[PDB]
Amino acid sequence: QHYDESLLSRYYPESLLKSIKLAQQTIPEDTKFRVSRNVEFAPPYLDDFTKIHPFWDYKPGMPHLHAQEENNNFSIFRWDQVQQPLPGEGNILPPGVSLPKSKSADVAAGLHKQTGVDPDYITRKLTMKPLVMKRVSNQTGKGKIASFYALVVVGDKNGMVGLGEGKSREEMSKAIFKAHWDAVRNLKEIP
Amino acid sequence: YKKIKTLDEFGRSIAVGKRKSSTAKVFVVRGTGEILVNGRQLNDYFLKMKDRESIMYPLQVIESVGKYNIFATTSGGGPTGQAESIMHAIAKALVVFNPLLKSRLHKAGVLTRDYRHVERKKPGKKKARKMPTWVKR
Amino acid sequence: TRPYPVNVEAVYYAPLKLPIKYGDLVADIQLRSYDNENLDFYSDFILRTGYYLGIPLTGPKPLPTRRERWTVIKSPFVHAKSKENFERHTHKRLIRAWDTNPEVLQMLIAYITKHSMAGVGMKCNFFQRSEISL
Amino acid sequence: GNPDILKFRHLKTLYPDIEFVDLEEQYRLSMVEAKKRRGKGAPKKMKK
Amino acid sequence: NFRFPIKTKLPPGFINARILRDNFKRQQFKENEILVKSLKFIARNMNLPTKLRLEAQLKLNALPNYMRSTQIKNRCVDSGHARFVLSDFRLCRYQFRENALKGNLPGVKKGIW
Amino acid sequence: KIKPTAEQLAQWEALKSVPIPPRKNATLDHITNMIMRHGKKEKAQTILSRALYL
Amino acid sequence: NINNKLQHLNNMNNWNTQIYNYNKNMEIMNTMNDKLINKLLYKMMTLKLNNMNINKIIMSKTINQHSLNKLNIKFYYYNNNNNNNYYMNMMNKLMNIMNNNMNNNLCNILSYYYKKKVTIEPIKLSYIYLNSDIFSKYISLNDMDKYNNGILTNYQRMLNNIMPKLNDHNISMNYINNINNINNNKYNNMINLLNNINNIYNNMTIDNIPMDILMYKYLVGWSIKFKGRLSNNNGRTSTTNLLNGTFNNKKYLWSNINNNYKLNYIPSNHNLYNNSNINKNGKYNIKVKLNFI
Amino acid sequence: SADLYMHPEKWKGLPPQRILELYWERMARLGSEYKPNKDELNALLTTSEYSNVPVNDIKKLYHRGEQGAIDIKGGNVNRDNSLRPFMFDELPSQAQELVAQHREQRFYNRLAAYELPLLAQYRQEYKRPSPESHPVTYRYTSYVGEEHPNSRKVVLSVKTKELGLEEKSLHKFRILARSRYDHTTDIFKMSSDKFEHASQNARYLHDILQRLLAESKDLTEDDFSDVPLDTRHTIAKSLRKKKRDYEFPEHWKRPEDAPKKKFD
RNA sequence: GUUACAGACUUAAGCAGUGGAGCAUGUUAUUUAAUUCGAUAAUCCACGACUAACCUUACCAUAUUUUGAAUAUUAUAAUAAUUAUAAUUAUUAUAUUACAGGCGUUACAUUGUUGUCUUUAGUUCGUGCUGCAAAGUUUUAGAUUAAGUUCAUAAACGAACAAAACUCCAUAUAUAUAAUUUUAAUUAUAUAUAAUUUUAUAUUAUUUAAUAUAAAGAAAGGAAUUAAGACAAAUCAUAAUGAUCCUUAUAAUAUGGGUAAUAGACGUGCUAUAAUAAAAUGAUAAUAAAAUUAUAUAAAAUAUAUUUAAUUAUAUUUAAUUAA
Repeated sequence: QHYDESLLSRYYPESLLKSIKLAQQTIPEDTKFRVSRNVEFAPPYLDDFTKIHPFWDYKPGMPHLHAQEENNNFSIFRWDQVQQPLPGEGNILPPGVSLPKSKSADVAAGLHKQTGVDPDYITRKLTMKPLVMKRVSNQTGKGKIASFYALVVVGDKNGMVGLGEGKSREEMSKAIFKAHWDAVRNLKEIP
Repeated sequence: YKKIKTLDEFGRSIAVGKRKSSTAKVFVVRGTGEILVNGRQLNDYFLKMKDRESIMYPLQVIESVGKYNIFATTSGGGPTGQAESIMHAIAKALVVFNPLLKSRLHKAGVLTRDYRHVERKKPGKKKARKMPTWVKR
Repeated sequence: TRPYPVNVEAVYYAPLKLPIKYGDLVADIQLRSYDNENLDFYSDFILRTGYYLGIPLTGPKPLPTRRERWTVIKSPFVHAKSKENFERHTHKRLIRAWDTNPEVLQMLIAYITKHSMAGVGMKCNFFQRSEISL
Repeated sequence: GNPDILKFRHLKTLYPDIEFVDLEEQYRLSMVEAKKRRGKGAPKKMKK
Repeated sequence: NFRFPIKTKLPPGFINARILRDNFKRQQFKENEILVKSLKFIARNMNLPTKLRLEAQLKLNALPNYMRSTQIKNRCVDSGHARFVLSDFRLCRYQFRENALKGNLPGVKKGIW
Repeated sequence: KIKPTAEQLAQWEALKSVPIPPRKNATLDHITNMIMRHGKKEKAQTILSRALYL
Repeated sequence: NINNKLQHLNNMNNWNTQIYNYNKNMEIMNTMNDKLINKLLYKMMTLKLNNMNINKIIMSKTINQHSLNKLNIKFYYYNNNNNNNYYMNMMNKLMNIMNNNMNNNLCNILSYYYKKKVTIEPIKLSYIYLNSDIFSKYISLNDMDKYNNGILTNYQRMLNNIMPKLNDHNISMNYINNINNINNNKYNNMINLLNNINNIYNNMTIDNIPMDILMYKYLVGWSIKFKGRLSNNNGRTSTTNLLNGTFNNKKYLWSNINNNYKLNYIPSNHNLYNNSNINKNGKYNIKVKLNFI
Repeated sequence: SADLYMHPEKWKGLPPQRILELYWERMARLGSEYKPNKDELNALLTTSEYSNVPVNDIKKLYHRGEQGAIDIKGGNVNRDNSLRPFMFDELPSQAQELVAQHREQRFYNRLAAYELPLLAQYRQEYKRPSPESHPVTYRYTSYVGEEHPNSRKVVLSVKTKELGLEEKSLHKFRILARSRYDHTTDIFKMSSDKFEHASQNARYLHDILQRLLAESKDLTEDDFSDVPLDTRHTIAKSLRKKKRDYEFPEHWKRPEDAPKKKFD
């Protein structure tokens, strides 16, 4: 299908045409692909690599194996920002995720997303004051296991109290967070 | 919603039966039943009668011992394993033969490769699963 | 629609080979790596390099692999009743160069080098012929 | 004994502007200083 | 002067007193190996007279210990260990496993076969 | 879709009958192998055979 | 039907030092220089700006890439507006001591060690959590006190609070579906011709394929353990693990792609390392493992 | 120009884009041989408007630099941000390696589309020397990037008949060649591994073969015809060789049994 | 000295052995100048050690060294030098100090990595719920698996490290490669598919599983992976490091010695005690895989031991090959 120089000059790069003259000169009329099987040498896609694509192709002026330049006439002065930022729009946002007392801030947010209680009330109009912070334990056969029972009373000093318990085997504060939860969850108006 | 095997220019069927480590290549042909294992007589090559009996067995399950000339060529392994690989190949080249009766051929099991091979030396036992002595007191 | 100017599609297609008019060998290319990937890949570029270099090359004849092995104890002290085996397969590929000329074959070797891969080693025994005395 | 390395430190006759830090050396010096402080350093060598 | 009779550079990478001793012997024997070979050929060629030969056998016995390779032991270049020392990686039954498993040794992993 | 010749069919019928033949004899084998020792099977089989010969 | 060369990692990458030498004994020497070289390069990650601060440039283990043609030792680097622009700072100057500085630079002196073409190629990163080894490093160097005793609740939380619990099952399904769609499109185009490459698979180009095919990319689940003398009041050990997300690729569970093992002992997707640092209490080892789908 | 950085005076009359990185070229190519210049600083003052950075701030970066940047910051510290929550767009280091392999493949495809066809051209018609008239083949050893000592080895393999010795001389050569000559192949093969450069080894083999030819083609001292040719080496070699001299019997070859060509 | 299951070499078989002899070993006890040090139920005992003549080596005797193996400081003088003996920098050379070192002790101060329960199927996490609470549920009435495997029921709903699976060897086929002189095409690989087998009938059971039968296929294994925890298990002698102890000696070197000592005791092997077993001999060389060979293998012959010859063991000379 060796085309004519004129049309070849109308669809491909310029000073890379002599190569295409030598391309049509040697290659024959073979139409049998007769591939060597799973060559995996050719790219998964195609459109002629005439144009260098950032990230997909190596940085044009960068020291990398196969630089094919020279250890002198490089062109990478300053190295702060990633040399190749992601292509296309930019985010790999797994389709389905949105670009992402403070302990209390979470305690509330979770319940807001769950129970419906208003976040602001929990973070600014309540006070969690721990009451009993012990360390119970269970005689598992895999070794005496310990834990952190915690009763953290949280209430708005206006007319709403709730006693919440809690428990963890990792950290006492972790159980306190859980306990803030069980209490903001169990708020009850005190006549 | 949502290759066929045939005989050669000389009209013979060749199959590579495989076992232990042998690749018994075997040329089976329609001439009167004589054997040649590895360029010499059958009794000269396989001294143990069992090996010979095993080799015969594919021709014995069919009533065709005496019908088919067999030219076996073995390599690798020992004698019994070689004989078994030869037998197998006969079943693989019989693939080209008795097409319908090949059902019985794969049945008797003459077309079932024997994975039965040599286990590796477990990085701790004397051989493979031969544990060395274990003490106590 | 814009087609695939030979060279372009040639990469997609299998490496084009050539004829051996007199069956006269000149060199060999036993590329060896501990990894099959670059080997077969680099090899294709070599097979390709030659077609354009007009040097009837053969196939990357797959010579056998070398299973170097070493067993050691898996602990820092005593505890030898338990051990581990380690291995380093050395892959090998042969690209014999057939009918050619004494000079051109320098390029294939020279050019194939200036764009080498990572982990692939090349050895090139050259088989020359002359008279029976100089 | 193939001789041809840049023993960590090495770096101060060629690249001058950059004020490098050898971390292991610094740690050792800090340990020595601590030993000196708490009376657990090391008696002097008889200069014989 | 220098701890070793003859001044020697220091082995790059891990340095150990036993490694220094072995390294010293390696450096000395490397140069003396030519002399070692010369004089031993002398002593062993019957085609010679006994005296010339003897003179030589004797000098050898006098040659310093560092002028020997039997004295050089294979020692892990990384951990300075002279036991279970594989020479393919010049390491040891542990630093190997460690480097091989960690991947420090390219093309060296586990024999899952 | 190629077909089985009568020659072939004959046998399929012919053979159909005759049971698959015995590849081994039980009593003998159990006994030949209850004599074998170190994978010394041939020496073992020779024994039974010759004894039985006499 | 085939693992795109882009998807599956190369066994070469599995080996930290990538080099093959028929002169085997010689190659042993080659690798030897590599690791020692790695150490020297490492020590050169320190910084100074007048008894002010030491901006440790975090570095990945030398991914030595030796290949006749030349040497391409490479490592990923990490560190902390209208100023950094008109004046290059340490890090950029480090890039300089590497290759940009004509002859007085590193790569140059480096050539006198491997008799070939030394080209250093560092790679910047924006997430100390992207490289398992680097992750352990930062945690083992910068943090220190922030955990020497307990794991500061928020510090621990911040650690547990990085990626949005990327749903591996959903991510796997979408990726698998994308691969099927691409294959089906090529199959249909091929059938359209089966009844020139232009039509051989039109609509497939540097757009719907080069990145949708990339697999390892989403830190699905990450586990970081502080093991060693990390308790001021407890001489004993204090191994504290921070298991997050899951450690399995569901693509392999139901797709042509099959899990491969780096060095045939650890799955390719599973990357893990521990930076052993000596605490005032005593030396410790912070093991960090990332699933990274 | 490439050396323009060495001339900060020539940086005058340059677009903000230009001087921009040329300032850097100076700072990238004179790690310690960097020389300050007013024209160099003046170039920074011209690039001040764009980038919206005060002429004083850029001049401060020219002098104090990092200290000047901290002064502009006012001592401001970078609130520890390293640990940033998953925000997508990040390129995983493993995925970066995959991209590098893809870019390497692109470069290889580029070579397949350029350095393969364009750089090369029509193959050169070989001379091709006939072996009967031109035997004495030479084998040379070479290792790329490897200093393997085997490279110094040279191998000369030539059939005794190819040399052209006549009966008496032909037999004498074989007697002189001994093990080196393989009678089964009728080829005389020898190797040289004694000198540093292989070139010296190649000349060595040439001289050895010439010597053998001279002695063999002159039975004045001894014809060696009485001497029986030694083949013990080849006998042991043949034992090592494993070939199949047995083929399917010709009488067993039955074409009538083989099916005839079947038309489609 | 508990009702019932299941698993594996756990036991019962079966085969080969140990305990009995001699030797080789590793060890205890003991001796000695020293017999370095470590492991000592299962998980110590041909274990750290893949090789102890010297070296290795750590130990003993005898002599000998003191900024020493570094790093950083203070000064004087020889060596390459960009220019042109006119500035200069490093190499160092002599020294000084904080120290450099320790196989010294603490694995009951740690890292790291292993051992055993362990191919065992368990152990958790978020939220939810029951009990005041420890805790329970999830982690299942009932079946089922090899498996917390899987179904149904169920205050649980999901998830995790494990299980399984992918993985590696291996097997069947198929494609590509090898100009069939690197020849083994009966192969070697790179790839692709394949099975954790399926289809059908008949008994049973209760909507559909098991047992037999056939029929389709080549259909069959091994390895790796040994979770959490516990044993304060083993390692401070692979390395590394805290703490603590010495710097004219617990640090470094040379020579010789020792690790090889032996009343007894143990463990593991080897070789044994002869005929359902041992030795010569078998050149048209009956028949293999895996592995090695630029810190080299070393073929043919050639000489001797020896009279023929062969075999066996050495010596002479190195052919070829740096590896299908």
